[PDB]
Amino acid sequence: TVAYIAIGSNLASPLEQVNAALKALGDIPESHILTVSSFYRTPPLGPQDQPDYLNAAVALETSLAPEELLNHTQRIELQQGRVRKAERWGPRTLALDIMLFGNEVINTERLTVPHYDMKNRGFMLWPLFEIAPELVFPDGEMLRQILHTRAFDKLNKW
Ligand SMILES: [Cl-]
Repeated sequence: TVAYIAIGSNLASPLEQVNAALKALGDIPESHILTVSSFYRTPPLGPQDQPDYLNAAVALETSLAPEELLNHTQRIELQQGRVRKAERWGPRTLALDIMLFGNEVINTERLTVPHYDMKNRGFMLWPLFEIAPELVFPDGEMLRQILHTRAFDKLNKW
């Protein structure tokens, strides 16, 4: 099954973090990376005196069950990133999100796929569109139609 995974880092110096994350994704058993999007840049949320986000999408071929893949993305998040000590409930430094898992729809305590908000997020949709322009969501909606109708601004490359 092809899983699509979003990578997002908010480190002031995110490159090695993202490259290490890609290495780790490629080390996941029963899986291999099919392709990786370009690296994109998005602005911080709220105050602008914060670091930009580095965003990318990864297509991963896997024979793991969705929850098993989640185990690995969670592990990689723990091993390669951290919480902010002042805002521990907040976002981690490295985020790996399973955007799509084949054509599967999943709604469990641990896992919701497709990612619940991805259709509203250009920073997820554009890198995905670079590596899977013909993608159709499980509900039948076309990625091309979402980007076109909703008129997202494009993202700058990292
Ligand atoms: Cl869907």
